[PDB]
Amino acid sequence: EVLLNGDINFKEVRCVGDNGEVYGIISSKEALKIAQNLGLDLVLISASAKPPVCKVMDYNKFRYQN
Repeated sequence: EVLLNGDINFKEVRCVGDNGEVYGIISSKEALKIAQNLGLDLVLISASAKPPVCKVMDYNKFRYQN
């Protein structure tokens, strides 16, 4: 239901961490590189938002929040 990791393809995303960390507006490729280097997932929160909002977080935690 939720797009993750390599399935998130946008030229620009607003990338936020799980405790208020600001990464700014970066490519989905850059956001994925940050998530991978931090041992985390990239989770698409909103594609409707412009630019789309992604979080760098543990997907297992996202899944259980919902």
